[PDB]
Amino acid sequence: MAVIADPETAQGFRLAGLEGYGASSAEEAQSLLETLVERGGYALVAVDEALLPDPERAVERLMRGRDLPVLLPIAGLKEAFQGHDVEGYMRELVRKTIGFDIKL
Amino acid sequence: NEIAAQIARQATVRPDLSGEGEKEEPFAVVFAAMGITQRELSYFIQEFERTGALSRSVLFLNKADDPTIERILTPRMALTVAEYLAFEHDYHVLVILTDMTNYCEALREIGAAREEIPGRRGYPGYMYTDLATIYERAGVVEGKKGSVTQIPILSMPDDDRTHPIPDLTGYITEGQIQLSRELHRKGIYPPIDPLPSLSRLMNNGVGKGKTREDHKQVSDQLYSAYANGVDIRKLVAIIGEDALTENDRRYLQFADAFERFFINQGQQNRSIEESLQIAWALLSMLPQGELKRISKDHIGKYYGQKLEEI
Amino acid sequence: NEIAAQIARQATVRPDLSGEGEKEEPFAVVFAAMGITQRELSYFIQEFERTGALSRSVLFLNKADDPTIERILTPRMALTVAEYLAFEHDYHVLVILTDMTNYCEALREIGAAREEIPGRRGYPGYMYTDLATIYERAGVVEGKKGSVTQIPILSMPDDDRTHPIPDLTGYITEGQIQLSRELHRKGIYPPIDPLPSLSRLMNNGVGKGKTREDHKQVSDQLYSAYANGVDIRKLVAIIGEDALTENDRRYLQFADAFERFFINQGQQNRSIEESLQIAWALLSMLPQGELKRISKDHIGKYYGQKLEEIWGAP
Amino acid sequence: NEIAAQIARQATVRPDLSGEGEKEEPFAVVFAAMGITQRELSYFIQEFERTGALSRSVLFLNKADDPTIERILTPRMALTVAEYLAFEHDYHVLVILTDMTNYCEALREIGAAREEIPGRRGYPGYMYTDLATIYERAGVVEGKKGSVTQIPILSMPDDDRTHPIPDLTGYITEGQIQLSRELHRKGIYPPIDPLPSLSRLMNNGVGKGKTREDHKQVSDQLYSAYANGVDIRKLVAIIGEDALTENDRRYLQFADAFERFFINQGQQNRSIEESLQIAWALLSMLPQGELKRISKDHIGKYYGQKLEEIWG
Amino acid sequence: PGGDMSEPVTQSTLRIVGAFWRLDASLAFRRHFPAINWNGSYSLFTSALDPWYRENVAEDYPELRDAISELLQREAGLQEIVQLVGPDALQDAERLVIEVGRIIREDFLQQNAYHEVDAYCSMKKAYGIMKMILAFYKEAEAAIKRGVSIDEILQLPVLERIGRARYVSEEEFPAYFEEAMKEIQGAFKALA
Amino acid sequence: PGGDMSEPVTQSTLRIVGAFWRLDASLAFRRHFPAINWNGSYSLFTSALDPWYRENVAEDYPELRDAISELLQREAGLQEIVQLVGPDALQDAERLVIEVGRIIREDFLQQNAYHEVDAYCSMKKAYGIMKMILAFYKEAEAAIKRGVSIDEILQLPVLERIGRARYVSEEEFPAYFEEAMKEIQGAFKALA
Amino acid sequence: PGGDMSEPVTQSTLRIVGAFWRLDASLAFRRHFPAINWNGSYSLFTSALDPWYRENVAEDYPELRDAISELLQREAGLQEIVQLVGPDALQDAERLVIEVGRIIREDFLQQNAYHEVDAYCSMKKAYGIMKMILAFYKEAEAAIKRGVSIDEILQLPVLERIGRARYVSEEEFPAYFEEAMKEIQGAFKALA
Amino acid sequence: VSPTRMNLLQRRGQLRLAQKGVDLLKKKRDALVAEFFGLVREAMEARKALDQAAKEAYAALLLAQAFDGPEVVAGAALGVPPLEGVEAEVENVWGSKVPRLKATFPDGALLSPVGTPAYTLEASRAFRRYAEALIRVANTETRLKKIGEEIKKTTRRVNALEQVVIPGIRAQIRFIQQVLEQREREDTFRLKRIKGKIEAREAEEE
Repeated sequence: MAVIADPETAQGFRLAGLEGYGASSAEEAQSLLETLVERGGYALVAVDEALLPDPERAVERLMRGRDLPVLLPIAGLKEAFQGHDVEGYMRELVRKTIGFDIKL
Repeated sequence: NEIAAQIARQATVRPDLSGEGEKEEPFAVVFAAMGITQRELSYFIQEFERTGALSRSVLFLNKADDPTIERILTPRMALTVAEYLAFEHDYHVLVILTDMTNYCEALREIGAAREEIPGRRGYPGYMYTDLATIYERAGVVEGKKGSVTQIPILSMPDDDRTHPIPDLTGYITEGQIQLSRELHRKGIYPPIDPLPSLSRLMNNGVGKGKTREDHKQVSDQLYSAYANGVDIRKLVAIIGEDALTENDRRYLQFADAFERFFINQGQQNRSIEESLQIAWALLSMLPQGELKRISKDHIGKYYGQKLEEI
Repeated sequence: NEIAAQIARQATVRPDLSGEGEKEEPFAVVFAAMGITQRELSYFIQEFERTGALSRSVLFLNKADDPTIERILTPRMALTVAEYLAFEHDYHVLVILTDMTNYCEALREIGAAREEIPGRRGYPGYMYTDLATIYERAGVVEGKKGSVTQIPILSMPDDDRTHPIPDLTGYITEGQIQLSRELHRKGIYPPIDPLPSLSRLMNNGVGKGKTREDHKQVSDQLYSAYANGVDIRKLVAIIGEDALTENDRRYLQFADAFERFFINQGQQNRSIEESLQIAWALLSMLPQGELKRISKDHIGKYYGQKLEEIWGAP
Repeated sequence: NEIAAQIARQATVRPDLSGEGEKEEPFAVVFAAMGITQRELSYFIQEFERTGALSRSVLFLNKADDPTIERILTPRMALTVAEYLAFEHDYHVLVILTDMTNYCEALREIGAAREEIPGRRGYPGYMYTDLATIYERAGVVEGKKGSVTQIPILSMPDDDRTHPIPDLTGYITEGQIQLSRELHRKGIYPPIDPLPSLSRLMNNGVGKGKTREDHKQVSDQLYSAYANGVDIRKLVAIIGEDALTENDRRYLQFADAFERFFINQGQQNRSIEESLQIAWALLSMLPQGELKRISKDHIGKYYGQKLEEIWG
Repeated sequence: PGGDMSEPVTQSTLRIVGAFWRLDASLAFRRHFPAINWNGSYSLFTSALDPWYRENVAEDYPELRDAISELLQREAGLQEIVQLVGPDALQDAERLVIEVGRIIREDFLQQNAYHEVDAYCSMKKAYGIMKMILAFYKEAEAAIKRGVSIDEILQLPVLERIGRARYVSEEEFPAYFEEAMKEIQGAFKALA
Repeated sequence: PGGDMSEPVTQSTLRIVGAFWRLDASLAFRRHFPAINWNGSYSLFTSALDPWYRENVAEDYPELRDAISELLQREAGLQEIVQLVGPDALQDAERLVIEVGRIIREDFLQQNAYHEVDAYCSMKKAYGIMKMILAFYKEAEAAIKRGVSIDEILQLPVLERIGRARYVSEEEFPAYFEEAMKEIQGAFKALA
Repeated sequence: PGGDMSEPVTQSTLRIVGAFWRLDASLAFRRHFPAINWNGSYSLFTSALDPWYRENVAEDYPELRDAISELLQREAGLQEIVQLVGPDALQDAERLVIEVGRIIREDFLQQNAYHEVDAYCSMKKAYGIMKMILAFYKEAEAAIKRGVSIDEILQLPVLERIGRARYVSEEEFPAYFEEAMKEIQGAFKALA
Repeated sequence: VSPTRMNLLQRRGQLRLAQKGVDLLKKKRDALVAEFFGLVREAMEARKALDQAAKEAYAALLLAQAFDGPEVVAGAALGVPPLEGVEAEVENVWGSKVPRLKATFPDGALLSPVGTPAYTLEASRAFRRYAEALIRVANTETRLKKIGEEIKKTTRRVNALEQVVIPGIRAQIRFIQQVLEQREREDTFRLKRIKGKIEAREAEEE
């Protein structure tokens, strides 16, 4: 697979043998993500939430008819150490795919 | 009926804005009720009494239990009185025919009694000619100060605009005002839907010396913007996405504010200046990036209003 | 025609259920046939003679090539005989009228022959009144022990219930029993579809002291459960068997077994107790407590039996 | 009118295919026009002049501004001439009745003036018999060289095939050629859609020793494949093209290639062999095993050719 | 007139005939012949003729005919959903029913009145074709329940044999029928 | 003829009658009686009858009636959302308005024609029930603003008081209404 | 009556007229005038006038007219796919076709009979507008093939010149057309 | 379309089929919504597990970088061969294919477990289980997104039916009914005329 996050997280993922890229800003990470998608060897690309909140803005530029190289946002290790907002993410996801603000 | 009563109460000449500024010419309302119930009759009598509009009014009131021929003769009497007043005493007469559907039902009954050749849905084949002999009596005559104006209210059966009654009436009259049932469901009064409504003589009745100079351009812009909002909200239903281009959301908000403030006016007697002020306040769209259907330099004179109401 | 013959040779009164035990209450069937073919005539004669049901029946058989005035007069003769028997000899009379569509067509033709201008949809403008004068001769009279019961049989011309004949018949009569073409072509006889069927006077003739304390609730539960089974049968075609909940699969099984055993009676003569037993066995396929239209008392008294009446022990 | 003029210009028998192998005289044309406008009349006159067929064509012209009751006599006189020529002078006569809708209009006018008990849409109840007395005058007679072939033209009012005029005409004649407005709007000429069309005498004239051994089976296979393509178009109108299988995609491609190549031909004159090879090139787009209506012999003999091999 | 079956002559005929063979222009346009509208047709002689069928065709002929009619009814019921969501939205069993229905329509109900062999068909040949089709249907449903795909089932050459069955002459039909039944059993044993 | 309001008799009738009480069998199926469908039903006599209501039952009656109608309208407008997802997953304010709509349906619109007391209801008794319902809605809206759970409100002892309100006799209703308006205020005051 | 084109007068008229200018209520309601239903309308004089159009307007005028009609046909066809799948989920070429069809409608087919300039349009002005639209379409198609996103194509200021072309007086139009041609060239040259 | 009684019956049948299809699609959407609301809870569980795994992985990274030089851990990351042995089987959900990820993560890529620095093994195992938990989260998210897209598609179909198919069929039905009723009215008028003429021509002739 592949991971796009801060260089610390990229090094940590390379420590487990996974492709990693260190990026500080959204444009750099998206630019390298386009080339990574063009490579297509890895079946999954992980991108930091504080780096790219919505990687869906880049998923569809390439891989127009194919979805095998799936991608998803992830909480970066800096904020993951503090804590990830699971419930807010779930609410925004259900709103994004349904759109009715239905919870509890 | 409520809209008819409101128009009868509120209708005025407005000669002060006119280029030929003068003391108001005599104005009168001839009201013809056809096939009306006792409840509606009480409503109309109370409405005309409570505001003194009865003094400048003549009422012809045919009840639902009256003989059917009197419903045929009622618009004849009303228009005879209107023509007499307007073209022999220079009155500006406004004529209101409460329900032409009842008149057409009476005409169908009479025609079937005479065993005439039928029509599209049992109505007489000559119904167009009869409705024309009623409606064509309105107008303005060269060399005479008076005028006759007709507002025939009719109930479209099953809201079908292709029914013979509204079809022939539209074939005769210069436009139509169509009430929307959806706007009625949303609690808006008067529930006039501007998209299917049309005034044929409008384009030569507004401008300099009549209303205000920006009237036609403002109307064109309002129609264009409301149409854009409606065609955005219709595409939203098919697409099922609130997430859309930013400028589209400006028109959806514009459409909602338009329906809730401009169309929804209750019993308010808005002047043409007040209505134009409300319209310009509603024109909170971009001065040039939007508001581009009609080219106008009246933006520098009227734009920038901040929706403030009274 | 087969259902008409079966009802004619199976219909009976049950004075023992009312507690009267009065078999002295006579029963007769008046059978009026209108516009029938020689095939149908032979079938009816054979059916009435082979079982001995003729001995309590009067047959007014009008053939398709007989005069149409005879077709118009046939239900009048049948109802005159029925009224005479019921209200002068205390007979319980069942009158079967096949086919009312033929009668309406004969009425239309005779009206056209008398140069009468037809009314709505090309039928006579007085067809409602004529059908009323035919149908409303059934009833029960205060002070008399007889009765007249009518089962008109009419073929909807294009399976259209908006057609004047079924429409006016629905206006005049108390409900209808609708045969189903999809049930018929699946091999189920009699092909009676319970969902569009309705008996408007049913709730007055069932219950404690008449049929049984559980009849109405069992009927309601059967109706609701069959409707659920049918719509789940439609849904399972797209979403698949396993995607349904367990109770949805139970509803599927219930609908299948219902069509197999309750509706698909064949030429059996089932007493009301047999039919109620079969209904309870079918409802026992559904979990206890899912039967919401039925009181807990009846559930405790009757729930639990399994399908043995029709398969395994006929 | 263009299709009728083209047929009159190009129509010919093929004695070499029928084994007769002899030179044949051209058709004599009897042209009966009822309520024809000046545009259509000028078009027909100019076409017959350009093709040189006026010298062997009898013309009965009833204009749109001519009295309408003459339209009752016009086709009867035209067919009297046609029958005389064919069955007493061995002429092969092609009869074109330019608009039978106007004839039925005149018939309705006369019937309503007489208060005849009408059929549907106010046309007289004897309209079937009256149209039959005109149509049934065509045919071939035993022991006679000549023949009468009728190609009436009628305009269905609102493209309604169930209208009384086309309905009775279809009940009388041996099939019909129906034009499609959808094909015309696509720019396809001639806009003949084959599914509502029909020829009842087609079996008599085709087959081994007449045109070719594969004619009937090729026609049946074309009909089946085009019907499948139309059904798949209706399905695409719901599920979208990308949701199709590859076989439905093949049938869709066959349908639109059929419309654009087999039907759309312009003013060119195609021999039956040209049309048959175009049909086989179209059928080669489909899998070989799906030509269920064609015998394996014809498939082996003719399957494989490509449209681009016929024309560059 | 116009194909309007609600016309008084057709309605008057409905009420006196024991069989009704309704034609539809939809099948005639497709050149599917005899073009009998199965849904709109009926016969009131099926019950009375059963003893003759048992004595003269086969003892199980009425059951086989009823099974074929039930398959056609199921296909008609599933077409309501097919016209709604497309044939690919169905499960394998329902899509198998659809495919068996079109197989029935194409190589049992079709009959070329001009083909020298197909123009006539004896009762025993129709019985054999029905038996072949229903044997294929039972084996295909069994294979579906064991996980075989429907698109795998549709490629069997025994389907081609079933389709070509109707063009086999009456004299040599029994051998063809026995061979095809053996082929059905062997193909759905080998292909699971 | 089959419930089609577009037929000529219904169209002619609705053009002259002042009220339409669209009795519905769906409500009767769900044991809602008198089974009047509050949607698709109307009355044109409210505006003219308003002064009589203000004089004879209470001055606030038209506004209270409008409030009840608005609660019913909101319940109707949330029906598609509560259909797509169950009421438990619904938002808290939407849950509250759904529950108050149910309360209205069960305790004000419902009426037992065979009950020895509930068969008849005076104008003042209906006014008292409506005022109790709006007091409950005001208090519950405030409490939801201040963070109590909807499932706590849905179990308050005042709910059975409001339910039993319509079963009290006419002469006993005034004191019952007074003490119930005391109890509801006290209960919602006690909550956090 | 009721806009029904099947009524006897319309149908008896269509048999004799050479041109059929079908107006549409849907276009008239939305103020899209002249409101000609270009799909339902037809003319039988189009072919016979071609030599005059070639001699008096432009040698290639019939080809421009045919290309405009083909673009309208493609747009009308793609409207169904737009309504089925949604305009978002179809390729940029089809979006370009849709937008070019919209441009054709609103800037060439629409005409204000009350505008002091737009009320009349000469043949050469119409030919110039058609040339503008088709040049823009071909250049935008090349840009789409060149990897340019349709978003910036739709944002080009040249669309304003194209839209305002019809309000240019007959005297000024020959120079406005030249500058519009040069601007169309320069804009899609500037995309690089 | 041709207005006839048979065509009117066909239109009524099509209307009934459309209404039944609306009901069927609503039932399908109900099933889809139940599955979707199960999957949302499952994905919430997966995301919480991912949160914990990321927490411990970052803690291990920080501790390793404190107790070992950045060059050493970078060289250890270089030394391990990349775990590129990944694949996604095409899981089929509701007739739609989705890629379902699975990772082998062979332990043969671990170099000298007893020779590595003190916290390199802990960081390696923490990041390995973190990566596989991330793959679990990705599987949950793709399945949930596919179910949501299917729900949106069913909603599109239901809305399209109920809004433009059924009303159009109803309008066609009423149009055909009006045409048939008009033809019947014309027939009645003609019958009246001919009855009057029968009576008149009999009356004067006697």
